[PDB]
Amino acid sequence: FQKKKAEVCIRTSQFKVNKLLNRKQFIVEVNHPHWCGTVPTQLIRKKLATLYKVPDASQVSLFGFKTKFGGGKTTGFGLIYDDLASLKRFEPNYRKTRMGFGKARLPARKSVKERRNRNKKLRGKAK
Amino acid sequence: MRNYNNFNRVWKAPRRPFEKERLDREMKLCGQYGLRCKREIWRVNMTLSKMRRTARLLLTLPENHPRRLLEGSAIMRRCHEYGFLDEEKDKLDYVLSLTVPDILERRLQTIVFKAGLAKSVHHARVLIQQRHIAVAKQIVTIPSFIVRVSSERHIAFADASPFGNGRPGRVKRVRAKAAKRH
Amino acid sequence: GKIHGSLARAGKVKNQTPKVAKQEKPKQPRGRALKRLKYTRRFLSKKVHMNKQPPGKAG
Amino acid sequence: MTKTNGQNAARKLVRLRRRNRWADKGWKRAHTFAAKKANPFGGSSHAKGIVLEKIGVGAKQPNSAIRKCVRVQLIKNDKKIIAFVPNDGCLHFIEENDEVLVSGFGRSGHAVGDIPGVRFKIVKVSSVGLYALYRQKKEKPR
RNA sequence: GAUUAGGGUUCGAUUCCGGAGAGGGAGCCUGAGAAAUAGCUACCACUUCUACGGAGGGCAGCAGGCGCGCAAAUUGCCCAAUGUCAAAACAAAACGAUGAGGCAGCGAAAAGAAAUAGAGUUUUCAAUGGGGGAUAUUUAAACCCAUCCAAUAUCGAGUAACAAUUGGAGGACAAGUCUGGUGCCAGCACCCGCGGUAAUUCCAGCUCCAAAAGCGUAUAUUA
Ligand SMILES: NC[C@@H]1O[C@H](O[C@H]2[C@@H](O)[C@H](O[C@@H]3[C@@H](O)[C@H](N)C[C@H](N)[C@H]3O[C@H]3O[C@H](CO)[C@@H](O)[C@H](O)[C@H]3N)O[C@@H]2CO)[C@H](N)[C@@H](O)[C@@H]1O
Ligand SMILES: [Mg+2]
Ligand SMILES: [Mg+2]
Ligand SMILES: [Mg+2]
Ligand SMILES: [Mg+2]
Ligand SMILES: [Mg+2]
Ligand SMILES: [Mg+2]
Repeated sequence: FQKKKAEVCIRTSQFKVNKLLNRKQFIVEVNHPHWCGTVPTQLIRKKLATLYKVPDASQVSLFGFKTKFGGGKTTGFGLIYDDLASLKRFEPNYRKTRMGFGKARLPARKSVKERRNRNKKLRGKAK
Repeated sequence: MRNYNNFNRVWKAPRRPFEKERLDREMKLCGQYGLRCKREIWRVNMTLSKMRRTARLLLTLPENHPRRLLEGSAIMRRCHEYGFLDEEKDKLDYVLSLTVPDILERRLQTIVFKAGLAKSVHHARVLIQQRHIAVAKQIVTIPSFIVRVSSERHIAFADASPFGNGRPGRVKRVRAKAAKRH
Repeated sequence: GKIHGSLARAGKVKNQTPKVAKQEKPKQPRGRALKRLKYTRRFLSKKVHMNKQPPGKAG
Repeated sequence: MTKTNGQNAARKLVRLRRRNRWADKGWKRAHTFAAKKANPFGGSSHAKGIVLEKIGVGAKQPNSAIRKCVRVQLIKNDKKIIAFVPNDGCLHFIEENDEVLVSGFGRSGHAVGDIPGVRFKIVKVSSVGLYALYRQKKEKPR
């Protein structure tokens, strides 16, 4: 054993440019020996930003990772769009909400179900 | 309810549960290979029984038949791959001569005893299950892991284990905390 | 009479059993280590009587 | 002197076998409906009943004891049966007007050896298990 | 599907396909398609609100409730995925509906993998889970698992008390001519048989055997 600062190196396996939806899609595997815990998605986002030279580091989209048994590495899917305005357009709301910017959650669906059943009786401008 | 994930049984209990000849052989096999229960022997029975049954069907089939050239070269391939048969044994009549200790020698509990990484076969089963042995820089925590022939070269201590190049384990580390408060 | 048992005699012997308690006896190993303890005594430490009893009133 | 060949003699062989399977007491019990309509359990297992009274059934020769057993009346069909209470004691755990869970014992309703005319068995009294009360795992409610 | 050398013997309410039904029984309208039932009309059997004039009901949808029984869970979160509908891509003041369907809670139905210790000279040395927790990761959100006890800097086994059980020890059938008690009693025993004052069989203590996170029992059913 020899103590050194825990280094993250990052690798992209099967890369694809998607001219539809305006993005570059791929799976990204992170090797993190001597790391403590799991690498955060935010820290993978900036290091994948430098490797592809994207102008804004927040236009990278990184969702579900699966850490390998035994440790040492993770592997998840990656998305980098041509524009950040294209990111807010084509990403789902749940991946936007995990990036901060996104629509706040609707009222609980059990409430909107009951109100809509109450309005089935009415006719005028009351509903 | 609409779930189509499959599952079957891997072992079978013997007919005649009290045979004094059988009960003596299986206590030797639990001692010479460090086994938890008789059920780990009984799946090695069913693993080898299924090989002994398919290879006995293929000998009913003639040579230069399609189901014997294909799928008879598959069962000789997995014996050579997992160390069940050495490379001279290529005639398919040697699968009918395989024994239960021929399969039990290929478990990761046995090779870690035979390669020399542990003093006893009960030392090997502890060190597998306590995350010390990596087969191909892959920490394997399963004692019934059947080691291939090509995997024998690369069994070593894990790179994250305290016995390898990892951080020191619990009894040193909780002692290193007690010497720190003083 | 003809019958010597009654419903009133239910549980006669179990009530008058003298009620001995079990002793301390530290635990045996469990699981794979108990098979190690079985194997070492019946094979490594040499008809074979698995429970030979000390001599009693039969001789 | 026994059976028939003939390449076109299959209807004779099919009729011959379907009548001689009725002589099989396992085939006939599995294919007639006097089997379940007279079974005190409704073609099922473990029927509940209410304890009516306690009986001492004397053992058959060459044995000599009296077997402690209750007469219960089942709930699903109101059939009175006599059922054995297994262990040393254990009528001390049964009082009258108790609900008891009664299985058969042994031999598919054929009166296990010593006890004459008793072919059922108490498993559970007052919804607590009767062998758990004997070994004192737990005790009776109320 | 289960079992099966071969010939067979059984099970198939149940996920896919088809048929039928929506409390029983009719009869219809509308529509391309219904003899539709979270459509209508009527009667029969039950049934809820009423200010007595009247008005309604249909869980063999999903949760639940009472009964019935030997016998079967949450009045849970969500449309993120799979799809369906449709005037409908996503986004922009600006999120279509979905008890289909997922997800989680209960869940020893049944299946995989697997701890309850190792190593050495009375006496020490190492281990790493169960479990606590995170810069976090998963996830729609949590959970789980996976990864981790510094990366400058993360808690922890000793009676490892963090404690294995369930059935047996005459025979079949593996394992006591051990000790105490009772005395054809109490009970055991699938079958053969045990028990009548020296019980290889009961009630117990010890010690063994078998399977083991399992193991008895009962009823069906195949060999
Ligand atoms: N006379 C009553 C008899 O009891 C039987 O009832 C059951 C048990 O007595 C019997 O249990 C036996 C056990 O006695 C015997 N000592 C060992 C055997 N493995 C067990 O078998 C049971 O347990 C295993 C688990 O390994 C299960 O996999 C297996 O399916 C099951 N039959 O298996 C039956 C399943 O519960 C028969 N059902 C019945 O037909 C028969 O007449
Ligand atoms: Mg580790
Ligand atoms: Mg259908
Ligand atoms: Mg009617
Ligand atoms: Mg329902
Ligand atoms: Mg005695
Ligand atoms: Mg005894």
